[PDB]
Amino acid sequence: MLKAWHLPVAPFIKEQQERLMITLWLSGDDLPPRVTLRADNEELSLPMHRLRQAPHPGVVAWRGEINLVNGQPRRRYSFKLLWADRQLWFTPQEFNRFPPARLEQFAVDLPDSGPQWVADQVFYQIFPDRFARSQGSTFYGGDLDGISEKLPYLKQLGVTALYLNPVFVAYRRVDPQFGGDAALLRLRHNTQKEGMRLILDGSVVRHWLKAPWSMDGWRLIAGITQAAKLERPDAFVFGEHFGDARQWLQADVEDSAMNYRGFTFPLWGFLANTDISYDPQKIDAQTCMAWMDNYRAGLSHQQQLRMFNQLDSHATARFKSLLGKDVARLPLAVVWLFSWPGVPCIYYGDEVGVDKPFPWDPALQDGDLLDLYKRMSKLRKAHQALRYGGCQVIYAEDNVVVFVRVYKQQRVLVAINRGEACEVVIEDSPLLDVNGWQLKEGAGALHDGVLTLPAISASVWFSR
Amino acid sequence: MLKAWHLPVAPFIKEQQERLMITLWLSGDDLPPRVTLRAEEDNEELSLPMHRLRQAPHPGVVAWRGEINLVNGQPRRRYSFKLLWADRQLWFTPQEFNRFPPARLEQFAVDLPDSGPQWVADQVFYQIFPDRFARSFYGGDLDGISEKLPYLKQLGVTALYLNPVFVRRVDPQFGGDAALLRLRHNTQKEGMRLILDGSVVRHWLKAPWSMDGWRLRHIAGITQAAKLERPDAFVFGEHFGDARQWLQADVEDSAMNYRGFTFPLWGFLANTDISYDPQKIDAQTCMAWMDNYRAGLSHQQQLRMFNQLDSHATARFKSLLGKDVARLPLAVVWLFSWPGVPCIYYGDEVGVDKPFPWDPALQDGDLLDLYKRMSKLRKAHQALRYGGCQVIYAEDNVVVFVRVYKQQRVLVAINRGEACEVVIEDSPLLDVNGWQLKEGAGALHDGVLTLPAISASVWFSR
Repeated sequence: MLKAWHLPVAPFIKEQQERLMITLWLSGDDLPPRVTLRADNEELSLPMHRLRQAPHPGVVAWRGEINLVNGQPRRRYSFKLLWADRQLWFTPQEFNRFPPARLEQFAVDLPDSGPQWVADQVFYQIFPDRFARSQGSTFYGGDLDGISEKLPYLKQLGVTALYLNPVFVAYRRVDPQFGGDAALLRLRHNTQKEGMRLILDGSVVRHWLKAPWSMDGWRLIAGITQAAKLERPDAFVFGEHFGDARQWLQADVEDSAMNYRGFTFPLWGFLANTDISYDPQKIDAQTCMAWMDNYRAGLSHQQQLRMFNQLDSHATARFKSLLGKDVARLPLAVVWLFSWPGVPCIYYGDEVGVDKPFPWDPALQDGDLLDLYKRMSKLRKAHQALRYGGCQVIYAEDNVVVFVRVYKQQRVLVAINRGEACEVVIEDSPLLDVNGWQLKEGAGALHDGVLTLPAISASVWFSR
Repeated sequence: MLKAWHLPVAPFIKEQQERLMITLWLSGDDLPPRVTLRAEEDNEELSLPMHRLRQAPHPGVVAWRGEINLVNGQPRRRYSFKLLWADRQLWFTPQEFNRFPPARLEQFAVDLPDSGPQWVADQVFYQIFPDRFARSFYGGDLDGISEKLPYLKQLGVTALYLNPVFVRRVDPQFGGDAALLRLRHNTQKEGMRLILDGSVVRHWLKAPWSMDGWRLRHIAGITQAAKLERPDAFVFGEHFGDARQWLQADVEDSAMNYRGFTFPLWGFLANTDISYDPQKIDAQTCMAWMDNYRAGLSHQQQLRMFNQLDSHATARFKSLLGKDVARLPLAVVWLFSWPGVPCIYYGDEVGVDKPFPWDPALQDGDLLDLYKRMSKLRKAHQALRYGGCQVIYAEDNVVVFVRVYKQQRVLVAINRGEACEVVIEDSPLLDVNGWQLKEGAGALHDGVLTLPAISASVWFSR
């Protein structure tokens, strides 16, 4: 049977001078004697050649290249496999018998003018009134100076970036109940001292990106983003879209979006049987991964890496409550939040099991859930594949999802099981052709092509 | 098994004051107790409750109705259907059922109000390369085109597309600007539209030129300027690839529908593509391809898509068919029946595969009659101009779809191979008084379609 592999990341792509080297892996019995790379402002049919060296047993590699001197920075491409009498397309969504949509090709941004720092962050979203008062009707009285005082707690959590929502009285002034502008200036100063980024909910845009405010970005069209980039070239401008944000992302009017359609609601469906309307969902692993892969396909690799992933937000119920009787699935969602492409965003209180003022008393905190959050941010800070890697789903059937993050030689294997304990046969795969695997999270077992997965579990292996 | 029908056209939609009434048809054994109309989308996704009607519109069909308030929101009304059971949900979309939510830009869509060029759907276009058409360099000129306007009227043409015309200045080898002005006056007297290939945008839509449109953010400014001078200007682009991003942002009115019509027919009928790479496309894949493209377009946009078998940038379709040239009348029936406006490339109607053959002894007379017959059928039946389109059957060699408009139905059957017979499922879209065959030699009889070899047949509901 014909198989193919390509991820818009090393080892499948490589820049060399002004040339983007692209590699396709194939396997099967009736291999195409020709493959063309379908890719300067016009659609081109670029020739590929077959390499002499098999990259993996039973795999032939084809290589082509795009000239980067001329063209828009977003490099779109797909693979046109050619036989004597027919053709087949390879895309981010497997094979296609008819041409893929232009906006559903593989894509890499070269050169990349997006905010390079976002992929390295772990964001924390704060509703200031309920987080921390600095040492009422519905004003609990927490403020920004409370946040400053809690910067050590968040540093220990793995947090590197704060997202404040709300901030302003809604030209633009910080709410006096949060400490006013003077408290915000202190919070900027203190997060800089801790190496933490700071993002505010919203030329007003340029003013708060100016010194001495020097905010790292805005949560909000293209004119706003362009003005934001003029004041601060690495400003992060992202949108809160509950629906399909792809049209905005595909026109580059925002750097990223809070990825409800591409991450949150698929997991609400697969893990909590519900959706944004609290209508019932009966979503198996096949459908969840088709959904998530279909959304991703419209995004360049760099865009995917900046997508804002969250289990819940100021606008939704807490995910822990949404799981209801199936609250044991919550750690599965935490592993997933930190291992899927994009930047994890923790809604304040999720890490201590809130389901309402933050419980600073350690006896009202779920310490095991808190430990898991610390472990995932550590694994993510230590392994480039969880921050910069491509993502390929290996297995999606009923209760079990298995995908691998791919970056240079590094592989991170993730196995998610929402149901009873089981064993799952994983076909031999050249993406999984490694020395061995080190189990670093979870209690699953990988041995002789077989995954042994405990009931209601998530497991992470790293290639050695 | 669950079945569903909806086309963004009457009898499924109907405007009433400032409300858009939407109807969904369902059929099957485990029907959803609830259905939600998921609408608006562009600003504020809304969940609108639908209720069930007491009258079955067709045997075995339950109807659900909801409504969108048209007072607020952008003119493009996007929606889809969220079928609800106690434990699960299912989406109904232009591409049938989906287990997860459809893309926002792949929902049903109607333009209300429709500010696009409403006259475009009523046209039959004729694209001329002026040097090879008619002398009054082979030496053809625009005054030659004027002299041949009776011939083009007899063909059924109602709109001319000149490519090229300019050197900007009208090329002097064609008669210069004066010959084009006479062609504008002569085509206006014949009621024919005139589109030129391209600030200069406004100059040619202004008097005394008063052209009907142009062939081309940068495009958005060009389109914005054309509409300011002439609100019914037709601004469309020549896209060989996927034009959806430009159309879904309204920077152009329409596109030369290579991705959505031409190349699917090249694959299915002529086994080739724009690169002349081999194509092995059966009816299932061709119809999935063509329907996948349309789903990214509103109904009004689809009716304006520029359909073509070939053009100045391509080989003639008659030659691309090669040994399979008997399929050419199939493509002509399809050109005039698929959603969009047909564009005839000069000489296709007389079998050009090079100066135009004006000697009736060098013309394919039978192919000419078919063009005449199809343009008369299109001009006489609104469903072929304003109707929705539902693929009924698409397997291997046979394509069968229906155009739907109010009570009118047009059934089209295409068979690229040997004579065969086909079973057509009962469909509430084909539940009609009876069928009148008006083109082709197919036969419909008690659920059986008998399709002659390499043929296309058109029936009309009576």
